[PDB]
Amino acid sequence: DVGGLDMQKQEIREAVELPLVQADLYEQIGIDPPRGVLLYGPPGTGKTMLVKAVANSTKAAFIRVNGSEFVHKYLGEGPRMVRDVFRLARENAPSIIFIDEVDSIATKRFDAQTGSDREVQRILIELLTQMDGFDQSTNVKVIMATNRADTLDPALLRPGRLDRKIEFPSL
Amino acid sequence: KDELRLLQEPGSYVGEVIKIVSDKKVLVKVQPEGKYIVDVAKDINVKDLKASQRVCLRSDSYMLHKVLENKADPLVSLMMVEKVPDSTYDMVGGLTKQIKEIKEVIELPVKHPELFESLGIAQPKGVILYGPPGTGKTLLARAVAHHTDCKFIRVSGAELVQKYIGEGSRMVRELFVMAREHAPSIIFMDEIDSIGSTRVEGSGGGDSEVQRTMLELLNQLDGFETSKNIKIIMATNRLDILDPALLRPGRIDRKIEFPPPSVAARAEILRIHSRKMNLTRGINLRKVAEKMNGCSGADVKGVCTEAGMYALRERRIHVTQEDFELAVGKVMNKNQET
Amino acid sequence: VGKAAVVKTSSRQTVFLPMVGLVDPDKLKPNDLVGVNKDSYLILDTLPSEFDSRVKAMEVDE
Amino acid sequence: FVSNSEILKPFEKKQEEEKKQLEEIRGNPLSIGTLEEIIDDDHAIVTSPTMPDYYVSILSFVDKELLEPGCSVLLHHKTMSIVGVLQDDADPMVSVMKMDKSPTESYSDIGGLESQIQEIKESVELPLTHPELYEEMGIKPPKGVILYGAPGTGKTLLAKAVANQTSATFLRIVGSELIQKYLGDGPRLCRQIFKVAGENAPSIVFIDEIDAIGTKRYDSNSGGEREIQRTMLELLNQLDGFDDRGDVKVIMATNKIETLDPALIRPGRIDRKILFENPDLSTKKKILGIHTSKMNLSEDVNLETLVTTKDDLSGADIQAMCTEAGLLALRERRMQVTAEDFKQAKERVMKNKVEENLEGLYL
Amino acid sequence: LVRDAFALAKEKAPTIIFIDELDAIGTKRFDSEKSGDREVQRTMLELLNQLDGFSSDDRVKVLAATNRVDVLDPALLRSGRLDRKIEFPLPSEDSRAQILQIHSRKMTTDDDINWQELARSTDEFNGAQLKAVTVEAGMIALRNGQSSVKHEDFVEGISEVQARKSKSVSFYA
Amino acid sequence: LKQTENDLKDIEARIKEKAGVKESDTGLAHPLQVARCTKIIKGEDAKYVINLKQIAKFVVGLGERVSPTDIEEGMRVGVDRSKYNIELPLPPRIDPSVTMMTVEEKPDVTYSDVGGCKDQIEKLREVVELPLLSPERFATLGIDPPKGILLYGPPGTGKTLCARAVANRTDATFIRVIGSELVQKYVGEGARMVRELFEMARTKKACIIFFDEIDAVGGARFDDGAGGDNEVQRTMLELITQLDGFDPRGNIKVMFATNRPNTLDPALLRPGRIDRKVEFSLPDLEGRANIFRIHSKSMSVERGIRWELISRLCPNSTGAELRSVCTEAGMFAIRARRKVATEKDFLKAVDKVISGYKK
Repeated sequence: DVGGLDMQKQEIREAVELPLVQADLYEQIGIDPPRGVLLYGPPGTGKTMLVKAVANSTKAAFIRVNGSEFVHKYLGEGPRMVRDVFRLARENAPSIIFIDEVDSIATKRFDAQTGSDREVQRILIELLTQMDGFDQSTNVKVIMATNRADTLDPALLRPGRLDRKIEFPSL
Repeated sequence: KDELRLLQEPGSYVGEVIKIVSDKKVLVKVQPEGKYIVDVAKDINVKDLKASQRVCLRSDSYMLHKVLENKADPLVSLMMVEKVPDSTYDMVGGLTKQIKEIKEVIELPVKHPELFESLGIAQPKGVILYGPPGTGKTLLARAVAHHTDCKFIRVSGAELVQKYIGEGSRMVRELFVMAREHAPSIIFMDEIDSIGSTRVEGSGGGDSEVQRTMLELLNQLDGFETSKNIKIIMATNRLDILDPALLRPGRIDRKIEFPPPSVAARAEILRIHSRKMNLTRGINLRKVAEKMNGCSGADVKGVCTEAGMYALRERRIHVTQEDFELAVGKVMNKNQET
Repeated sequence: VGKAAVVKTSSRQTVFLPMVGLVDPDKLKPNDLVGVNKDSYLILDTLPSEFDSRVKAMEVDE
Repeated sequence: FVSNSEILKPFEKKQEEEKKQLEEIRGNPLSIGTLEEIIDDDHAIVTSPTMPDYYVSILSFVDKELLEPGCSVLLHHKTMSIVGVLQDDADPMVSVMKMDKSPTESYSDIGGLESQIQEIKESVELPLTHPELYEEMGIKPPKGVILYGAPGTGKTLLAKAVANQTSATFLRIVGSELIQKYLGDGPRLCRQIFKVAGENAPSIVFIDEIDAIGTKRYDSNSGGEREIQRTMLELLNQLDGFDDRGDVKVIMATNKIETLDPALIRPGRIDRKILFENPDLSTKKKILGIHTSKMNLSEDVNLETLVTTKDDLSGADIQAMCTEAGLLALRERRMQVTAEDFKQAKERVMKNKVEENLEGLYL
Repeated sequence: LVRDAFALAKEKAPTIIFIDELDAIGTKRFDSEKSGDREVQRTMLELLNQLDGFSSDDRVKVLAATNRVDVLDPALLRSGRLDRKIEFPLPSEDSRAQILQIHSRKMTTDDDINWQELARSTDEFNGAQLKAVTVEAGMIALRNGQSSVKHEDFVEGISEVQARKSKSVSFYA
Repeated sequence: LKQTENDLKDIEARIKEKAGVKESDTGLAHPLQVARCTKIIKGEDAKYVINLKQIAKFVVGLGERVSPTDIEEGMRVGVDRSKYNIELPLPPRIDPSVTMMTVEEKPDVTYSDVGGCKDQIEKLREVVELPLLSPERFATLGIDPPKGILLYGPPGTGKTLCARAVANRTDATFIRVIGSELVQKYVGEGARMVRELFEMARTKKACIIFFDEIDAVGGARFDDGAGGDNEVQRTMLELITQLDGFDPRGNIKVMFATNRPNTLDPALLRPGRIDRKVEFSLPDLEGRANIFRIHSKSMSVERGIRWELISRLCPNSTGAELRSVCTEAGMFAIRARRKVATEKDFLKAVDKVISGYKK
């Protein structure tokens, strides 16, 4: 529904429609299907309305897991809820988990906070366990959209699991 | 006939035997309730009940019902002990020193404990993984338990640490009691791993509390339990938030460092994917290794994924050599950034 | 909804029951003594004010 | 079997018409609870772990003097009456309680610590073995012991070595488990420690790895707890109230005593402070002799050769060097470690296996 | 208690309701914690209904007193509710002379005391703290060997005569 | 005797278990720690029907009835946490708390570790020693001693033997109540224990009521001030209504002990109840010398030593740190193998405290 996406339209199908439908073609190549895609740029441009419209084409379950979500004062349920979502996503192949503003998750601890927020580093345990912990297989689409990040290296970057790195054109 | 018998059963719980009484009773601890003296069943021996023995008690009359097999089975969050999972040294391998150091630190003491006992020396029960980011040793941990016919145990600090009082303790004591009978196994701990495969870079506030109730119970295996064949696989690139005294024996014994992915090391790594991948004729895998510098294990799987993308545009099940030159050019600029 | 009342006893148990003519909407109010059943927890009739939970250590001087 | 058949067996044969039948009157449906108040009217208060508080009666089994409030007794299922008394070990006394008999470590296996052996003996072993030294002087030996250093060396070996010569059971109590962050559980678990060791004084109290109760901070946050203030302050009353000739000692280990309450310290109750000392030349020699006894050494391996170049590693780290020397022997497939393995082992243990590098330039 | 204080207002012809330490239930700060403990929030909710019960009745009054004021509630600022801010700072020099005069009348003295002269030695005292000064001033009579408390016993007791830095540093050390 | 008590379950216990259990458990229901009743209809007068459990709480209306002996059926009757109406005359005051209460009339403690504390005694001479000796002097003064006296200083030092030294000159009764033991599973133990303290203080004049470790109680706490249960919340009532209003200030006195004043209720710190704040300093050269000479009587030493030079090298120390000098003096004599502690043993004991602590 938005013009100028022709560059991404070729990158979306191969990273979304192919691994959830045509992934058998990757078996003929000999590589595992991509487990996700990285996004760059502020939300609202080819991110919110675009990704939600792709799930209708692939007929998959669209689940919103953001960086500012699952935020509460009980220690350990944040990663525990992450464990329950991806566990159910392994049984149902047509599932899509979109991540908006991953820099909230990608942030690490530069200081000891004592009380209040200790949860900065816990939410990366179960997120990486279901991605970097296991082998390469796609039972779900994990789309990580990076808003603003500079010195943060959670290891979510690089083609370890997710495949394409998409940056919104500034021109 | 079995319908009326099973469907009318009120149900029965599980409890641990505390002590035996000469009056033909027994004291069994109940988790939702507490220690309660019940009556020994007519088909169950009162003398055969030992301390911490797993038995079944009926919830109707609140007495002894049956006796189960003795094992440690507390609340399980990612604690389930598996056997020979799916992994291999071929996929996560490709380096000579990487696999060779595993044989000495792991394979020798676990399979043949009499080698170190014949010389009157201790055997390493732990290892610390090293090397630059993008190793892939996380899946290698499953290969250690698969090929050695041992039991794989994954310890995730996220599920064992909760805000409720005692969760940083009980959940750690669950691993302590489980490791007594299940000792012939392999334990892998999370949240400490800096090596770049699964990297949380430690935790400042998460490891500032439970560090006291965790490391003390792990050292009691050799001091108190005195149980062997227990392998603790830990990985960190730096010691900061954890105990600086972990360098003592019984916790950190041997240290295996991941060699730099040189040309000779990455030459066999490209031969790993080429077995599963479909390639054409005339492709030089050694020349591709010379085109990059310091390519990690994550970038090798990335450039092979990029090479498969150009093959889909050509509608060919095989990846031509022309697609590799286009794939290597993309991974070099991708690895150069940040 | 309109003709039914929602009562919560000291037992941490909320019982949804339709209102009866023996009780009035103005007589049913929070922080009040409303006699109910011990087993079924059913509203019967309101009680006069005797123990209001006066919150002692409170200075009352006329 | 032969003596008990002609002695103990005929004793119960004449009472078989009574003792056999009269013991079955109690029945198979019996329960357990905790006493509260005991009077002479044959009525008391019993509480099961499910908290069914009842006012019941007392059957005639033993006199009221043997019924102690707070101890587990044998009850009945329905009537909940008191038919007798049982052992108090069913009481959830201490969360972590482990009695280790005949500790393996001794004074000869800890190396060159003999300077600290005669010092720790005076505060623990000396009043147990020879209390008359403190009795003729009219003084009370120190009950408490403060430990420093790292676990496995000064916080472990020194604890298990003193319990060997005293012939006392090693009783380990986790320091972090002493605080349940609940009101009333702090002083309860502290009084039960001296109760199990206070009857015949069979064992000695040992506490190790305190990162928690040692530091209360100012608040229930930032690593401290409010229950630590009441637990440490009440534990002082248990130190002064506990009095013996030294058959039972209390040894606690902590990294820093500055965060401790000066009340619980109470100098003169704890006269013993063990500071971690660097191993001397004789420390490594005593560690090698144990492993080199079962490990055959070549002709080029001597005692002064291995101790020539050393960073003064502790008694535990020297054990890791002998294991690495044997690991290289498995590579060459031989059971006798040669001199070429120790040269490569000392470089791996003190550098690769332990990262120090000895940063210089005044640091 | 909002309805309990209003229940006594029915029968009794006049009423004045007081609230001690309003900052407990009156200051929400940046936190919603009134939702955590609902006894604090619903107390403020019942006030809005009771303060609007009688608009023109002068026989129902509600007052509150606390240390400071942080959070403002314009919904509570109006005629018929708590509005005008009346500050009660520390009494001045001459303000404490009349308070100490009443305290001297309750006890037995020589009646030679001039309340205006003793107000010069008092610094930052409230009405409650001046009551403790009169107790410490009578103890000077024991050190001076007097059956009663004369005017000279107050001068020595009103200065410090408690704790502080005492005699450790005096003159030149 | 063994076989005689075995068959009593079939004979004597049949009546005992019927009257002691079946009657108490009748209708889903002599120290009483528990009471319960389910659906009891009795015609206002002796109605009761009170469930001591926090679940399904009951009240009693329709007038007022006073029956301290037997309210309705006898048997199970209780109050426990929440006091309802006419159930006051029969509170469940039974509890084995006798191990907590320590009552010593006219203590014989003069100077042991308190040698040199006469400075703190002068602080307690006017507001404590004077009224407990000649209370009629305050009639001509026009004022009276304050209600309470607050103690302050190092934790676990000066709050024990210093309080008994003042009671010696006044021949008063010293009652020490530990505050940490006031907190138990029974709700209201702290308030009920304070009630019996004023009851015994009215019978005998000139008594000292001391509260040890008030930080565990205070005026409010989490389970009482911030909680729904009432224990400390009802304890403050006994320190206000009884002491201030009913009890005269001369005969009955109250003293606390705390590490910090801010740990208490600011309502209690206001004037009218808690006024005198006694700070515990450390003994001087003369005070530390008189403590060592007393401990040297029970410890074998040399007749030619000097206790003045021993306390001179050691700086200001607490009551425990001074006793440590004498106890450690015998440890150095073990190395030298001597039956008595010479002067060199005390010099090494002081350096062990200076170097080993550095506080």
